[PDB]
Amino acid sequence: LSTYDVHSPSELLKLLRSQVTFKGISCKDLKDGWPQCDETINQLEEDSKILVLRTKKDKTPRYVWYNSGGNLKCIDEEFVKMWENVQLPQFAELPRKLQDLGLKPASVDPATIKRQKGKITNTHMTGILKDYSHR
Amino acid sequence: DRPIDDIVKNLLKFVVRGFYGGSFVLVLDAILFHSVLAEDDLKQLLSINKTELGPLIARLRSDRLISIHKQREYPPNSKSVERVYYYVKYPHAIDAIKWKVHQVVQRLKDDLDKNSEPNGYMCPICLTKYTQLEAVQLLNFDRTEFLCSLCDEPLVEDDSGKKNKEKQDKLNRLMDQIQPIIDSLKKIDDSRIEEN
Amino acid sequence: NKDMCPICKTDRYLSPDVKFLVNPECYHRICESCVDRIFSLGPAQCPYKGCDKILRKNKFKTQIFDDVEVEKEVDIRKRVFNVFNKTIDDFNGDLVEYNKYLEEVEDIIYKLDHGIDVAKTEEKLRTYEEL
Amino acid sequence: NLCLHPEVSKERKGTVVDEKCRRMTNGQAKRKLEEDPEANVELCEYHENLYNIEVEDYLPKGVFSFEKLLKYCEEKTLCPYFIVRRMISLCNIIIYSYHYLLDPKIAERVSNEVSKDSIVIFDEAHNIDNVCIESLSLDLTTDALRRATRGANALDERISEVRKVDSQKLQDEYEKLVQGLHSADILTDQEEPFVETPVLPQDLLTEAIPGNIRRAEHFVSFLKRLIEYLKTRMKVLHVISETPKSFLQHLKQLTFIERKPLRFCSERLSLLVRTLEVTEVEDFTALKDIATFATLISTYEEGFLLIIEPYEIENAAVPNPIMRFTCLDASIA
Amino acid sequence: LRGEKIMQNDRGDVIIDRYLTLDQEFDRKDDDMLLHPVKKIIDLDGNIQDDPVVRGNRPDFTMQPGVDINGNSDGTVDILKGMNRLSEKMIMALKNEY
Ligand code: SF4
Ligand SMILES: [Zn+2]
Ligand SMILES: [Zn+2]
Ligand SMILES: [Zn+2]
Repeated sequence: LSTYDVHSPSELLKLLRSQVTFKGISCKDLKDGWPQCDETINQLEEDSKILVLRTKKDKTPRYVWYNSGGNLKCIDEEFVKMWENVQLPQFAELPRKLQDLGLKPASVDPATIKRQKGKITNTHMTGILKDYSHR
Repeated sequence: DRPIDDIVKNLLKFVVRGFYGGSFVLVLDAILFHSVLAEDDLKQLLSINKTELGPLIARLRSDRLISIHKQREYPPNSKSVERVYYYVKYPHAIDAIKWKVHQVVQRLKDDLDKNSEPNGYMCPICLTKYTQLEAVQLLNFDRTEFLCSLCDEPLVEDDSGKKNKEKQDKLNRLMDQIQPIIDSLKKIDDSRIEEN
Repeated sequence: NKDMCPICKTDRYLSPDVKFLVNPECYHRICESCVDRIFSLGPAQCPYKGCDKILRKNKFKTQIFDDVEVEKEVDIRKRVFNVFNKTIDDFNGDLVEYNKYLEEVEDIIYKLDHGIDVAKTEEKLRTYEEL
Repeated sequence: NLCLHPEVSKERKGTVVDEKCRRMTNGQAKRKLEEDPEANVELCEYHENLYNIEVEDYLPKGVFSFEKLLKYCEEKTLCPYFIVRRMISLCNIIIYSYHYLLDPKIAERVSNEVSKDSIVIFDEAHNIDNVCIESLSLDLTTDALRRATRGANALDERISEVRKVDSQKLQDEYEKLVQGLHSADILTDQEEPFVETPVLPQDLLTEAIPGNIRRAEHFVSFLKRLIEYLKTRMKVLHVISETPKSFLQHLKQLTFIERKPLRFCSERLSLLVRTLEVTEVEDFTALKDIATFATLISTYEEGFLLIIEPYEIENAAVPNPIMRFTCLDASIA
Repeated sequence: LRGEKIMQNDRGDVIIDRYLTLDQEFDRKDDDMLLHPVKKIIDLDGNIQDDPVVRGNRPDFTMQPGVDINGNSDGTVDILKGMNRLSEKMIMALKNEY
C-alpha cells in the first residue's frame, strides 16, 4: 500500500512529469514500499533527468522534481566563478552600455517611460430634455 | 503563448543550470512554472526554510533574473500585512544575460591578449611586481641583475609564460559550452518581447 | 569557421566590429584582433594545426572574392601578369602567336595554383622578368 | 505547342520540353543505339518517322492550321514541330510571332530559311518596341549567381572525371579550336548549341577563340572568377547605374578579364558542354544565364545600361539585390 | 466560402474550422476536374510559352501579386480564384446529363 506505486526509474519519471504543480514528492514517503530507491535517484541525477534536493548534514536524497531543462551540469567551474565575479552595471544605465557595445538591447531606461452663464428663462421644461450637444 | 516565450524560458533554464547551483534551479523553475509566486508559497513548494531561500533570492535579484513586488494586503479577518511576490522580467533578464556573457568573453579575451605580453618581474621578498619597462631602469651598475628598490635584492622572473595555450583552450571551451545562449539570444533579438 | 575567428572564437554577434584578414601565404582567415596580438611583435608560425608557414604581419590584406580558391587564382594571376605584359601590337598583328602566348600564360598560372611544377615554373618566371 | 510525345508533352515548362525533345533527337542517342542495341536510351517515334518520307512530302499541298496540322500529324505519327520548321523554305506564306524575327536566340536559325525578297507584314505592331527592348535584356538575381557557382563547380568535377577515363575527347575539340573552327562548323545541323547566341548574328566576332578559354580548365577558371565578381557587385547598398564600358573596366581592374574573351563566353560554353556529353543539364542551366550576360555586356556599348538595385521589392524585410542589363534603344534589334 | 478575405485568426468556430483542410482538398479536386484542354484560338498558355527562351527584364511589383513584408502572399489572389471557381462550377453544372 505504498503512497506512490513507483518501483522503476521509468515509472518515477512518468509520475514526476505528470505533476500539475511544482510541489516536490518526498523521498521519505516515496522510499516507503520501495526496498531501495536512493541508488535509482542518484543514477537519475547523474543522467540529469530529475532535479534532486539533498540534505546538508550528509548528502541524502529529498524532494525531487522533473527536469524540464537540459543538462544540470554543463559549464566548467572556472567559467562559473568568472560569471559571479562580473558585476552588473546600473539598472538604468545597462541599455546605454549595450547599445554602445554594438548589441541590440531588449530593455529601456525606466527614466524614459512616460506616465499618463446667464439665467435660464425656460423653466418648467428644464430637466426632461437631454443635452444633445453634438448631433 | 508565442514560441518566443518558450525560447526565453529555455534561455533562463539553461543559464540558471549552467551558471548557478542546484537550489537556484529549484527557485527559478518554480517562478517559471508559476508566473508569480509569493514568498510563503515558494518556501512551501521547495520545503526550504527562510535562511536557505535567502541567498538564492538575493543572488537572483542581483543579476535581475527575478523581480520583486511588494504590496499591502487587507485580509478579511487579519491584520494588514505586506506581502512579497517574485516574477521574471524578461527584458531585464535578457539584457543582464547578454551583458554578463559579453563581459566574460571580453575578460577572457583580454587575459589571452595580456598573456602574450612579456612576462615581467617580481621581488621574492616584498612581492612587488615590476614590469619589463620598469625593471629595465633598476638594473645594477654591473648590468647583471635587476635590484628591487625597497629590498635592494635581485629580482626573479614572472610565471605564466607557458600558459599561452591554456588561455586559448579556456576561451575555446567557453564558446563551445556557451553556444546555446548565443543561438537563443539571436532568436530573441530577431523577434520583439513586451515588458512584463 | 562560419562567422567567427577559428583561433579566438570571437563571434560577430557579440563583437560586430570584428573584421578578418587573410595573408597571401596560406589564405587562412583570421581576425584583426588576433593579427595584432600575434604578428605585431614579429613574424611567427601560422596558428593552425598542420600549418607551419612563416607569415609576416604587413602582408595581411582584406579578402575581396568570397571564394578562397578564386582569390588564390587572382593573386597568382596578378603576380604573373606583372611579369608577363604584352599586347596584340607587340606581336605585329600575329593573332596566332598572341593566342599561343596567352595560352602559355594561363598554363603557367594553372601550374602555380596547383603546384605541379612550382620549382620549374618559378624558375622560368624569374628568368623572363630579368630578361 | 506542337509536341505529341506522351511524356515530353506533359511537361509544364517550354524549356523542359526542349531539353527532353533534344535529348531524344540530338542524334547522340540514335548513334549510341546503333552502336549497341542493348543501350536503353529511348527515341521519339514521331521524329524517326520523318526520315522515311521526303521533306517535300511531309504534308499535302495546302494551308495547315495548328488544329489541322496536329490532327494530320497524330494520324500519321509525325512531329508537327520538325515538319513545320523543315518546310519553311517550301512555304509561300509563313506566320510566326515577333519573337521568331526580333529575338536573336530563336531568330538566327529561322531567318536563314526565309527568302530575302519576301514580303514582311507586321500585324498589331503598336507594341513591337517592347519586344525589341525585351529581346536584348537580362536580369540576374542572387539565386542565379549562387547556382552559377554550383554549375561551375559541377562542370569542373565533370571535366576531371572525363579527363581520368579518356582525355581524347577534349583533345580533338581543342585542335579544332586552334584551327579557328567555331560552333557552326563543329556542331552538326541536327545538334543545337547549348546556349543560344544572345547577341545579334552580325555583332558576333569572326576571329578565333582568344586562347585564354581554349582549354577546358582555363575556361572554367575564367567562368568561376567572373561569377565571383558578379557576386561582389550584388552587395552594393544603393542603386548604381553604369554603362557597359565602365562595368568592363572595373571587371578588368579587379579580376583580369578582357572584352574579347567575354564575347566568346556563350560560344565556348556550348562547345564544352557538347564535348562533355552530359546526359542531364539540370545543374548547368544556371551557367546559361551568366554566359548570356557576358556576351551581351561585352558586345554592345551604346544603348544599354546596367542597373544594380539592392531592393528588388521595396516592401521587403531583407534586401534581395538584383542587377538588370536593360536595353534602352528599341531600334537595335 | 463567400470569398471574404481571411482576416487574422478570429474566434471562428472550433468544430467547423477543422473542416478547412477538407474544404481545401475539395477545392483542389474541383480545380483538377475543371482543368481541361482549351481551344487553341483563346489559349493563353501557349502565348507566354511561344518563346520559351526569353529571359527579359522581370516586371515591376505592380504586375505581380501583392506580397507581405515577410514575403508571404497577401491573400487577394486566393479570393479571386474562388470567384473563378464559383463561376465555373455554376456554368459546368448547367451542362448536366439531363
Ligand atoms: S520530336 Fe516532336 S514529338 Fe518528339 S519530343 Fe520533340 S517536339 Fe515532342
Ligand atoms: Zn622587494
Ligand atoms: Zn581571433
Ligand atoms: Zn596557415
